[PDB]
Amino acid sequence: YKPVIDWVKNRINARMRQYRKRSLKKKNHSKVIQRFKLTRFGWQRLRSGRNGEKENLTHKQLKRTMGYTFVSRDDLWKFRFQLPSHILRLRDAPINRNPNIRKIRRSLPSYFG
Amino acid sequence: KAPGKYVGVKAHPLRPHDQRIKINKRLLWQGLKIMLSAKFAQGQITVVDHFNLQSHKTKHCVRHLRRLLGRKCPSALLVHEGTTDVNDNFRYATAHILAVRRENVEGINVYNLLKYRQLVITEKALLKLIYNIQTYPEKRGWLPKYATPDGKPAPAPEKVEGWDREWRQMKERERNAKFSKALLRERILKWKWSDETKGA
Amino acid sequence: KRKSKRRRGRGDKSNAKGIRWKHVHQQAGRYKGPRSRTFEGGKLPLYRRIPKWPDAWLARQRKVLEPLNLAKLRTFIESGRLDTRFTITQRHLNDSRCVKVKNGVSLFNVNDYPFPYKISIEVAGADQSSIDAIRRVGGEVIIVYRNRLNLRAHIKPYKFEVLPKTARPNLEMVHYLEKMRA
Amino acid sequence: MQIPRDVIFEVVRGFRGRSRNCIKIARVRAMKALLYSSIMRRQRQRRYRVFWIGRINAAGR
Amino acid sequence: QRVVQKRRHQMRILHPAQTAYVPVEQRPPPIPHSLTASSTVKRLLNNNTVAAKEAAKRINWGAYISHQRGVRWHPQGAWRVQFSRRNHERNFFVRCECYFRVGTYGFQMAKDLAIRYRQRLEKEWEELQEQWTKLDILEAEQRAKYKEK
Amino acid sequence: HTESTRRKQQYASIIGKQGLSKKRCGIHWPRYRRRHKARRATKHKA
Amino acid sequence: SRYVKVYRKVMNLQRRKTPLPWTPTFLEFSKEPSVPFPVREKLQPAPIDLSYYLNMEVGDLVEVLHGPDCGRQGVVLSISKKRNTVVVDGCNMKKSFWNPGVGASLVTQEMPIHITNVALLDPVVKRPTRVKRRFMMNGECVRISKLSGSAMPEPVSTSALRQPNLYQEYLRQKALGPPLKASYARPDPLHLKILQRLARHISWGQGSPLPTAENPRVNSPEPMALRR
RNA sequence: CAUUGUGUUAUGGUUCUAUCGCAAACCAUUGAGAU
RNA sequence: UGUAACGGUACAAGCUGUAAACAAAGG
RNA sequence: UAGAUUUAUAUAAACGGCAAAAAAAAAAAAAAA
RNA sequence: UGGGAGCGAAGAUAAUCUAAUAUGUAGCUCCGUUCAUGGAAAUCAAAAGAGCUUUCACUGAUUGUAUUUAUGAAACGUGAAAAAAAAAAAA
RNA sequence: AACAGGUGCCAGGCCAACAAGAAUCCGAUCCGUGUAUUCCGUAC
RNA sequence: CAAAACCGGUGGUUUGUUAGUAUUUAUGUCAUCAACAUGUCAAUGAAAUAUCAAUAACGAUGAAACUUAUGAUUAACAUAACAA
RNA sequence: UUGAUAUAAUUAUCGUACAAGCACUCAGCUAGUUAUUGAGAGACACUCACGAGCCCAAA
RNA sequence: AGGCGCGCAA
RNA sequence: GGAUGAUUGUAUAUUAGCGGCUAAAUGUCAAUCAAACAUGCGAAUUUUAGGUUUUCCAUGAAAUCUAUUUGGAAGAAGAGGCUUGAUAG
RNA sequence: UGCGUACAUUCCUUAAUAUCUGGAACGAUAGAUUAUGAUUAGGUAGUGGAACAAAAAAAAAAAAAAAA
Repeated sequence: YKPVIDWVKNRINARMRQYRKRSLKKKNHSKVIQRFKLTRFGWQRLRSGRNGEKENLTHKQLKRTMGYTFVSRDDLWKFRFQLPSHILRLRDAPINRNPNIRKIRRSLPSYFG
Repeated sequence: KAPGKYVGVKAHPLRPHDQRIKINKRLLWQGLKIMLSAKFAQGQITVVDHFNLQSHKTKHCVRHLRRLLGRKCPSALLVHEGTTDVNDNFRYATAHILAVRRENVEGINVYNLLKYRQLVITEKALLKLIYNIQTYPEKRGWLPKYATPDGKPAPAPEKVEGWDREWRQMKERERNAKFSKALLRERILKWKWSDETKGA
Repeated sequence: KRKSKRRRGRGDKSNAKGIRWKHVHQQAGRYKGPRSRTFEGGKLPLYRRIPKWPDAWLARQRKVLEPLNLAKLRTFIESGRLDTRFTITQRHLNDSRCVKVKNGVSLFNVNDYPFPYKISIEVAGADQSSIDAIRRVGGEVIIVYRNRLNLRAHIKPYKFEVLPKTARPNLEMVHYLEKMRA
Repeated sequence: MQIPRDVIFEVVRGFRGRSRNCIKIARVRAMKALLYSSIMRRQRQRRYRVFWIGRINAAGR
Repeated sequence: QRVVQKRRHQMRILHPAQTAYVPVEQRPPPIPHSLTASSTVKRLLNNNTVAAKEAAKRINWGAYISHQRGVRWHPQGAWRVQFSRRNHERNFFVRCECYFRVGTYGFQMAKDLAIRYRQRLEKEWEELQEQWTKLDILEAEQRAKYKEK
Repeated sequence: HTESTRRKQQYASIIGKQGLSKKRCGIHWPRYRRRHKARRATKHKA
Repeated sequence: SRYVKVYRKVMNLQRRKTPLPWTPTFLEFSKEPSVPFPVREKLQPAPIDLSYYLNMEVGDLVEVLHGPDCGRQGVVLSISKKRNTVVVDGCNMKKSFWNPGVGASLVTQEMPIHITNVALLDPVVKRPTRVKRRFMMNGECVRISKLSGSAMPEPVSTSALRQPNLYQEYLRQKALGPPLKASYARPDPLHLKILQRLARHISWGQGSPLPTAENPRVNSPEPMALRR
C-alpha cells in the first residue's frame, strides 16, 4: 500500500482558492455607515440624547444636543476596518524645526547653514 | 498525518500561483528609450541596409555576421520589419545560428535589448521603431487634446475690458484692513461652508 | 536598500516582531476576541450610541452632476483646449478632458470671482455666481433638456447608427428648467 | 544559539564525558566556562594587587 | 473615497506659510550651522521671547563666518580645519581633523592659523599631484624599456 | 543543521575545481555539470 | 453560492488548448505563461483502434444501438481510428449550417458516432453480430459472421458512397471571411493588368523614371557587383 | 599534573536516489481524397 | 472492459491458456 | 488479418411498468431519492 | 462534477444563546457535462429606447437582505466574446 | 547555451544506414565526452 | 509622421529538463476499515567475452582486490593504537 | 597536584527556585504563509514614475 | 468601458 | 454456593446506537457504554495551557484610569523631548 | 599621625537609522575609518536598524602588472 496523491483535485482546488483570494473585494459595515457623514473637514455625527428626555435641558444645551459634532480622533481607527471604502486623510499642522523659519531669524544678519 | 508528525506534511505549504506583476506602461516606454540610449552609448548598435539574402546557406550568413561584428561577439538581436526588409533565405540561414535571435519591431523590449549583446537593425525597422516610440504617448493619451475638428489648439481670445474692475475696487477698499472684525462678521453672514466632498 | 524580511520565531536576538506577549498575554483563538468589527466591550458600540441619520445616507444615494470650476474652464480656454468662437458643449469638455461626463456638467464659481471671456456654453447645471459672472461680460449659459440616452448620444454620437429623438421632461425637470430660465 | 556550535565544541575540549561531544551538555558547560572567564578576568586585577601589597608589607616590616 | 482633511479659520482655508522669491545679486554666506549645537544658541532659538530676540541682535554673528573652504567653527570652542582626499592608485588617504582652540591661541589668532593651515594643505596637495604624474610617466618609461628586451 | 553544513562544506571543497569526474563528484554531479556549463557559456561565439 | 463562477473558470481551464496563439503588439507581452495548463493523469490504458479488431470497414451495414437513432441502419462512410468513431449514412444528423452552395438556406449532415454505439449486421438475421477473419489455403480472406456463419458481402465501393462534404467548404469560406462587395468582386482585367505592369516597374525598376512617349528607352538594372 | 582522565588517529555503527515512462494538445510534412 | 482462480513456463511482482512462445515452404 | 484461447466475476434489459431471485396471476400491497 | 435534480444536518460565527451566517454545504439517491444547459418575449424599460439564450470586465461590495455576527457574481445599464434563427406544401 | 540518444563521465564532426576533426597541446596514478587553441557542417 | 482544413502515415514541440510515479504481498480487525515493512531485477567493476595461477611466498587482471573492489553511507554510541 | 573562585539550562512568575513542567543522548521532520485584494490614521511603516492630472479591466 | 483626484486662492 | 430444577449444555437464527436487551447494578451490546465502533475536502473549535529555530546594535514599559460578569476584549496613559564643550592664551 | 578597599570612553580597538551631534561640514569614478570634537553604548515586554544564512537562476568567469 502507498498513499498516492490526488493531484488533479489538489491542483484544481489550489487554483480555485488562488483566483478567489486574488479577486476578493473590500467590505463596509452597512450599520456603521448609517450614523456618519464624511465631509471635507472630518467625519460628522449626531449627538446622543437627540431622541431622549430633554425637558430639563437649557436652551444652549438643547441647541448643542440637536446640532452635530465630529468623531473624535480616538475613534477613527475603527473606521479603518469598518468603512474601508471611505477614507479621511488626517492633516495636522506642519511640524518644521528649521531655525531659519522662526521669528528670531528676522533678528539675524543671515540664515543658518 | 499532521505538521510535525509526518514527512511531506506542511503547516504553511508552498502553493501554485501566478508570478506576474504589474508595471506602469509609461515606465516600460521610458525603459525602452533608456535601453536604446545605453546601447548607443556602449556601442552595441549596428544599422544594416536590409536582411535580404540570395543564398540559404548558414555558412554565408555566419561569415557576414562575423565580418560586421567580429569573431568575439557573444550574441546578437536582429530586428526587421518582416515584409520587404528580410526574406525567407535570411530566415532559413539564421535558423541554426544559436548566438542570434530574430525579432520584429513589435516585439522589441528592454528585456531583449539587455539579453542580446549586439543589436543589428535595418534602417526601415529603425524608423518604424522611432515612429512607434515617438507616437506612443499620443496613443496612450498622455498629451493634451484641443476639442477642435483638426485637433490642434485654437486661438486664445482677448479679455473683455474692465472684467475685473469691480474685484479690484473691492480689494482696494478692503486693503485698509482697519475694520477687520466688521469685515469678518460680514463674511461670516454672507458665506457658508459646504458639507459636500465634491465641488465648491 | 530594500526591506529585510522579519520572519518570527527564529531566535531571541532577531529583530522580527516578538512572540512572547502573543503567547502569554493575548487571548487564544483565531480572532483574539469576539469575531466582530464593532465590539468594544460590554458597552454599546459608538455607532449604536449615536442616533441614526437618514439624511447622511440619502445624500450619498442622490445622483450628482460633475462639478467644473470656472478657473479650470478659463485655463483650458487660455491654453486652447476649447474654442470660444463657437458654443462650448459638454462633448467639447469631455473630449478636451476638462471634465468627464457621466450625468452632466455643473458649473460653479469660487468667491464670486469675475470671468474674463465672453463665451456661449451649454451645460446641465450652473450656480448663480457662475451664471452672473458669465453674463456680466456678455456670455451665455444654455441648458438643453436631455434624458440619459439623449446625453449619451450627445457626448458619443459615433456609437449610434440611428440617433434618437430627444424626449420630453417630467414635472420635476420642467420645474428645474423654468427655474434655470428665471 | 548563544554561542556558535563550532566554538562550543572547541571550548569543551578536555572536558569530562558527554560534555565533549554532546551539543546539549556541551552548550551548558561552555556557557558556564566562558561566563566564569568573563567574571574572573574583571576580578583578577585586585587579587593581584593584594598580593603586591602583602609582599611590600613583608619587605618593609 | 480619499478625502483630504482641511482646516478652516476666520472663514478661510488655512495653509502653511509660503513666501515669494526676492532676487539678490550676491547672497551673503550663512552663519555656520555648527553654532546651533551650542547650548546658549540652542536655547536662544528654542525660546521665542523678547529677551531671546534682543540677545540675537546683540550677538555678533559675523565673527563666526569663515571665508575659507575647509575652515569653520566647532562647538568645541575652536576652529576646525578639514581636508579630505582619497587616492586609490597610490594608496594615500588623507583626513585632516585639526583644531585651533580659542583657549589656546585666541579667537582671531586661532582663526588665522587655521586658515593658513588649510592653505598649506592645499598647496602640498597640488605639489603631490604634480609629483605623482611625473612618477607615473617615469614608471611608463621603465615598463617600455623593460619590454624593449 | 549538521547535514546541511557538511553538504555545503563538501560542495565548497569540490565545486571550484575543473576537470572532475562523476565518481569524484557523487551526489553533486548534476550541480557541478550545470556550473561548468554556465562557466563555458561565455565562450560561445567568443 | 459564491464559488460557481471560479469553479467554471477553473474547469474551462481544463478544456483550454493552452498556449493559444497571440499576436505581438508594441509594448505588449503575452499572458500565456500566466495561464496554467490542464491537469491530467498520464498513467492510463494505451490507445487502441477498435475497428481493426472488430473487422469493420467503410461500406459495411451497421445498426445504431443507443440514442435518438436507435434501430436505424446505415452504411459506414468514414472511420476515425484515433477517435474510434464512425460516420453512418443518415444518422446523427446534428451538424447544420448556412448553405455554402446552391439550394435551401440551411444544410445539415451527420456527425461521428462512437464505434461502441454501433454494431455490424448479420446478412441473414439482420441483428448485431461479430465478424471474424478466416483464411483459406490459397490465402484468400473471408469475413464470417457469428450468427449465421455467412460470409460478409463486399463493402460498397467508394465511387458509390461518395458525397461532397459541404461543412468543410463552409469552414473554408468562413476562414476566408465575409462576402465581398459586388463592385469590389467585379473583374477589371484591363486596369488590373495596367496596375500589374506599373507594379513591375515599381518593384524592379530601381527607381528609374517611367517610360514616356518622349523617352521610352529601357534602363538597364544594375547587378549587385562583387567587392574588390 | 595519572596506571579509573584527556588529546590524536584508526576500525565499527549509518539515511540508499540505478526513469523498465513519456499526449487526449499543438506544429510541420505526406498518401488517398474533395474543389 | 477490468480483475482474479487454477494450470503450463526458470515451481515467477514476467509470459501465458491443456495448441499453455509460437504457423509464416499446402489443392 | 495462421491458429488456439479453461474457470469465476449470480446479466432474457442490443431492453422496458415498479416491486424478492436483472422483469413475480388479479387483490391484499404501503414509495420525496 | 463546488455543473443540474430530490431530501437535507451538526461541530464553527453570533465571544452564552435566537434569527441569520456556515449553506441549500456534508453524507445519501439520481443526471453524466458545449453533439450540454438552456432559448427566439403575452420580456425589460421609460415616455427616449433595447431586442432569443449564453460567457467575460465594469457599474459595485453600489441599491439591497440580515438589524448584536454577516451576507450580497441585485436590476437597469456600459465595454467586449460569440452570433441564428427556423432547410421544411407534396415530389 | 536543448546542434536530442549511446559510447567508461559533460561529444554538432566516435556510433546511431543521408553533413562535418582518429584535429593539436596539457593532464599525480588507467581512460576523457575535460582545459587551452583551431578547422569544418548546418533550410538538421 | 512610420509600417501593413478533413481520414490514414511520418517526424517534432509543449505538457515536463521547472512537475512527479501510482499496478505485486508480509503484518492488524468479527466486520466496516486501516496502513509508504523488507535498498536495487542487479556481488564489485567501464569491461568477468578482465576473478588466472594457487598449502605458503613471489606472481596474474584491473585505475583501485583477498582487499579503503573478489555492497556504500553522519551523529549518538562500541572497541582499540599511539602520547606525555 | 596545590591556592583562590563559582547555587546547570528553559518557561511561566512579585519571586536569579531540580520539594513547579519538559527533556538519557543523537540523526532527520517539525511552527508569523500569502494582499493579481489593504495601508501609514500624534507608539513610529519605505521607494520609483507621471503630474492638475494619474491608472487602463475584459478582449 | 470604467476608477481616483480636480486650488476656495487669484 | 447450587446440584429434579426459576437447573446446566448445544447448531443456526432475531432485536442496532436519536437505539437494543435488561429478575434494574446505568448491568451489558467484541473488556474506557449516563448513550458502541469505523469512515466523512462534515477537511470541529478553545478568554486556560505546551513549543515557536541566526547574530550584532538602537530605543525602551507596565502591573495605572474608565466601562463590561471578566489579570480577557475596547479606549486612554505610558518614548526620543532636548541638548551637556569657548578666548580679554 | 596612617593605610586596606568597588568604579578608566587615562591607554588601545569597535558601534550609534522613528528626521537636531559638529555634518546644510570636508570628499566624491560609487566615502579610509574624525589623532585631547560631543553624547555616550546594563536591560525583560514592545518597537526599530544592520550583518549573515556556503544554494539555485541569469544569455557578462580574460582589455589586468611580471612569468609562462
